[PDB]
Amino acid sequence: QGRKIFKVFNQDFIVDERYTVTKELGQGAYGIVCAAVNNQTSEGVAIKKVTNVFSKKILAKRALREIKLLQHFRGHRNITCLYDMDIPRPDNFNETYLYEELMECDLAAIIRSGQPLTDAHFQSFIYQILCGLKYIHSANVLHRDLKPGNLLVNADCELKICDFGLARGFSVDPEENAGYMTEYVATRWYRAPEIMLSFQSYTKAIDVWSVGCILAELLGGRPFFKGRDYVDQLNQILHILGTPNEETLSRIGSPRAQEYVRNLPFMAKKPFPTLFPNANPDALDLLDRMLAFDPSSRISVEQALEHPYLHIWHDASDEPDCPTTFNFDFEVVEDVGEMRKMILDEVYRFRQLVRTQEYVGQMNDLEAELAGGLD
Ligand SMILES: CNC(=O)[C@H](Cc1c[nH]c2ccccc12)NC(=O)c1ccc2cncc(-c3cc(OC(F)(F)F)ccc3OC)c2n1
Repeated sequence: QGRKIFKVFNQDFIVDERYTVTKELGQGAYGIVCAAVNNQTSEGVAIKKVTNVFSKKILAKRALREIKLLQHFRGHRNITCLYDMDIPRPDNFNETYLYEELMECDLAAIIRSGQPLTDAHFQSFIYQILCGLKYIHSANVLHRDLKPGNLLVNADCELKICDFGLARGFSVDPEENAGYMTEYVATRWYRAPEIMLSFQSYTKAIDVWSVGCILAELLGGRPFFKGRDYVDQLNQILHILGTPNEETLSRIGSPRAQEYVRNLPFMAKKPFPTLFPNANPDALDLLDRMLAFDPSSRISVEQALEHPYLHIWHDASDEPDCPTTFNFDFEVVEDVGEMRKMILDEVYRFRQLVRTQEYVGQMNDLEAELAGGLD
């Protein structure tokens, strides 16, 4: 066997025998998560039981998407690192276990706690997000659902992005970009306006917008655009950013939406200094650029990393790109039996994988020559 069975969330939770489940962390539409310790090494881990994987084609597609994306993005300081995967009952398996780097809080909880945060905390959080996002984007992946809840934080206030279940491909080739699959809808409060407005310009700017909403939420201590539905969300965005210009207006590819926006009364932009009069002016300038209504005017991740607000943190030599782009060919598979086969392949291949000039060099070279000279 080699495994232990725990009872959590009123169901079986079957883990590697090296681990002891310590604590229930949460449950969502896709499974349940517990914290655990490696009893030998005392290392902590989050164990995620992805549940009912083959109950719906959509659940199996999401599981396979998360499994592959998590592997692609291991080894970044600001991204939750996948350590292991396991399928304890492979005969008729309807679940997969992912073993991920454990994190004590999330940014939504920290903001909820009301604990005091300094402008330096805000800078650190935004910087870390953008570093992780630069890595993800450099692989031509859009996270697509960034929000305080998926930004995990430990006691050192170190921050890591999690949850690739809704991520989406991106391509500069319009035909390819339009074919990338989007099974689930992202979180309304944080979703970029060009999406509900059918700009058809699905771009990396959609994530930058979410980062802006997060910065705004840090500055005010509460969600910035808190729409109860999409009409309400639109009205709240426009009430802050104001009537867009004719060019932006004409990019609204949805006729009811364009009609609605065009007929609204004039609305002046509400300047962010009036809304956050105690904030650092550099924070509000970067906020203004991240919450540009029109994606074409929105700051890019790399420009944001170079913004004066983050100049203390910015070290381009310390902001790596991902070595390769991620391949989304799998998402054309529509047969669940084949998705099962592919998930087994992913898990077994990953399991074997994880179980496998400078001054000194110049002087070592010179030393070897000086010893092996004459004679
Ligand atoms: C908002 N988005 C998510 O929270 C997804 C949800 C998700 C994506 N795929 C899944 C498959 C099965 C079950 C859940 C998921 N969490 C993760 O990606 C994930 C990654 C590394 C983690 C490392 N340490 C802790 C957690 C954690 C889990 C919790 O439990 C919950 F249930 F996740 F809330 C609650 C708080 C936590 O940290 C403070 C972690 N969480």
